[PDB]
Amino acid sequence: MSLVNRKQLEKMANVRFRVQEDEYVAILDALEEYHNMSENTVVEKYLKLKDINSLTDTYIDTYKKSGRNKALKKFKEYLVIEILELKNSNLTPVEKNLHFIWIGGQINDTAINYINQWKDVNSDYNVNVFYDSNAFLINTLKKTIIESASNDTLESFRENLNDPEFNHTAFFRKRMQIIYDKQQNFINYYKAQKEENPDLIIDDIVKTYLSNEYSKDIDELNAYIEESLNKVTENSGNDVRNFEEFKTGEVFNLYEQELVERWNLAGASDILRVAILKNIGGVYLDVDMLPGIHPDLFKDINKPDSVKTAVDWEEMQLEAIMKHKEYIPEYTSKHFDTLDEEVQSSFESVLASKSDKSEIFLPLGDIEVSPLEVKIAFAKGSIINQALISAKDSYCSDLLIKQIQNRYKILNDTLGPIISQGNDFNTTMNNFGESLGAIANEENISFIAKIGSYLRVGFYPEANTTITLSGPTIYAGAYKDLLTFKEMSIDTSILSSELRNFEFPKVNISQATEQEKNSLWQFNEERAKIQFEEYKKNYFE
Amino acid sequence: DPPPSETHKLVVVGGGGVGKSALTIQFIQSYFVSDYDPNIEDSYTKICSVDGIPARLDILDTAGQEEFGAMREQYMRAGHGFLLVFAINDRQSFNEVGKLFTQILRVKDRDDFPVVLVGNKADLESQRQVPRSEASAFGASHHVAYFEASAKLRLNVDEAFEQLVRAVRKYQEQELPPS
Ligand SMILES: Nc1nc2c(ncn2[C@@H]2O[C@H](COP(=O)(O)OP(=O)(O)O)[C@@H](O)[C@H]2O)c(=O)[nH]1
Ligand SMILES: O=c1ccn([C@@H]2O[C@H](COP(=O)(O)OP(=O)(O)O)[C@@H](O)[C@H]2O)c(=O)[nH]1
Ligand SMILES: OC[C@H]1O[C@H](O)[C@H](O)[C@@H](O)[C@@H]1O
Ligand SMILES: [Mg+2]
Ligand SMILES: [Mn+2]
Ligand SMILES: [N+]
Ligand SMILES: [N+]
Ligand SMILES: [N+]
Ligand SMILES: [N+]
Repeated sequence: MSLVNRKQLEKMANVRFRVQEDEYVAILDALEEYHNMSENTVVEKYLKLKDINSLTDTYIDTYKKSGRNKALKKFKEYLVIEILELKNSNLTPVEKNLHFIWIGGQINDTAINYINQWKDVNSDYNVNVFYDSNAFLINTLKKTIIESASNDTLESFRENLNDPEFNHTAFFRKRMQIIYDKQQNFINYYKAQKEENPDLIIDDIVKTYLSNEYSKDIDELNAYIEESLNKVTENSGNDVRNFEEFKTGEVFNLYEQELVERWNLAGASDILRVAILKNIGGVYLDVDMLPGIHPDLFKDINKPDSVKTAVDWEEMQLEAIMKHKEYIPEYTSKHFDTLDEEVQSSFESVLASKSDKSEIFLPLGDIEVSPLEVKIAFAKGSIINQALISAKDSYCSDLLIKQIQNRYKILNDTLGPIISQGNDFNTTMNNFGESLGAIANEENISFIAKIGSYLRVGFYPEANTTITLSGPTIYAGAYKDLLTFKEMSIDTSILSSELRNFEFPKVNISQATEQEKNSLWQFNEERAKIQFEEYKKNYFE
Repeated sequence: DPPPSETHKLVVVGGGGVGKSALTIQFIQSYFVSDYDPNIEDSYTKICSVDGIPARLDILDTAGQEEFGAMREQYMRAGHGFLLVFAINDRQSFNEVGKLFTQILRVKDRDDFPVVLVGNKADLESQRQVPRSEASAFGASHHVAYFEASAKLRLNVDEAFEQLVRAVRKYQEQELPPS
């Protein structure tokens, strides 16, 4: 009923005195098949639209000047709309799992307190806090090697402190050269030790490395491992090392590349959350996300004129909830406190009148979704993978897996052999840049330009490569894939007009939280310059 | 029956913190939020209408001052045209745009590649470090349009991007064989 039938397409693409070509009848037969697939899965109907589209391209490619092409190109558009009609019309229950991830170190009390808000008002959801029991020391290894590399760099600035050369850019660049040397020293140590004794777990190699090379005490380390393991298990800990579909899957080596080699826990977590959606299904949430505020809680308080965006208004309300209900101790109030007396009292009045936390934060209840799709959060009108919904084994969850494989294949195939010739950071980067230029074309040049900062990720201002390799960009890839009947699209040019079809409902989340503004993996120019003055002031004063 | 939409690859370049992301996001989606820089997807696209002709714009923002020539080069291969952004309250960022102009010409191998110069943060007039006359003289001396813009107030944001489409179209028409 949504898509044209055979007779409609036949009159659409009618050409007088022209033979019905075999490639044309193949489209008609396939479209007739599609309208009799009453009994089939959503995924089988989608695969059929893929065939129809593919047969239509074959026709257009065979008879490049055919009078039918204008109607077949409009038929192709109708296929894309029919993806969305198929998506919207056949919903399936979302598994009642809230999935969070905290890996690489001990879960913080602040993460717990956010998770508790979700747990408290979703008593019909199972809560998972995914952690890696083999890798509690990655955050200590990263912090130690960055501290060591900073110390070395600040000392090398001994008596050039007030020169113009020795600014924040000079610091982070020379510290990055030292980090690369150190990071490779560890990576080559991990690779050698794993090869020799494959029964070694990551933390066994990391703690030996920290005591050998950085004179850390193996007993504080062992006590930290014990403390960290007990804290997550007390708080819905779900060990990655018991995740068998993940461990024997296509991308587990990429997860360990980010975890062990890159010390990019956000990158590792980007990959794990795809395996979570594909193999288990449910709702994924970054630990800095809070539940959707009950739409009726503050209906009687007018947004003051001083508050000029929805983000600022949500932040006011979250701060108001936390100041008066104190659900999350130490939750800031610096924004709420600037509101007028009359408005502050209005928030206090409404919050004092509520007793049930489920009247403050909105329970998710029953969620349903297309078996085709992963839903994704929006921030400032662009997608962000900090919140996802997928039924187990969704078509998109598989497209996301292929996105990660292809992107890391281009990256690892290109940068790996350059890293292996054992030159320093600057030599490695210039050679990497030249290797990237040699494989660039119009289709992939955007991607190619965005992965040059890979070795800087976590250590240097505006190193945003993770977005491109494992984060929001793979979802733009997978949505483009679904809507163009393609796979592993590397040109992720797509309009929000299409992406809004996959939006995580704004009503089921609060993104404007205190922790969301403090990214754990990247930092901008201003943060780097603030870091530099504190690094210097501490090293000397 | 009208000609199929053109697709243009535009690259927004300039120092880190000058407001490249803020301008781009304001242009695509008309959002600006102080103190809120979510790590969103950065493959910005928009359908545009310039002088009544639609165009698909893929917009690529650069990261920071990139040290390695090989990496900076990949950003410049990608651009059919360049939004060259500095912040009016930051003479050092204005110093950087003079350097990026040289590189763009070097990599495209022209004297006249489609470039539009933007002094961003016109809202911060009280803290100006580059006079309007000095910036617009830099524009006039290189035959590129100059816009003082504010991503915060959405001032001249559409106008600057739209002027860059005009310059790209005009340059591409002049480049048709024989040049
Ligand atoms: N007052 C003002 N601030 C701005 C403007 N544009 C950007 N900013 C701020 O400058 C900072 C850096 O902006 P960003 O877009 O990340 O710059 P980029 O590093 O070039 O992408 C952010 O805090 C922005 O909010 C503007 O037009 N006016
Ligand atoms: O030490 C860390 C740092 C990050 N993460 C994971 O990475 C996610 C993303 O972190 P963040 O919200 O800082 O990324 P952003 O949203 O700023 O890109 C977190 O929710 C965690 O799942 C982690 O497990 N351990
Ligand atoms: O919000 C979740 C985030 O995880 C990491 O930060 C990734 O870099 C990014 O892909 C994503 O924004
Ligand atoms: Mg930016
Ligand atoms: Mn976050
Ligand atoms: N049909
Ligand atoms: N097919
Ligand atoms: N919001
Ligand atoms: N799904």
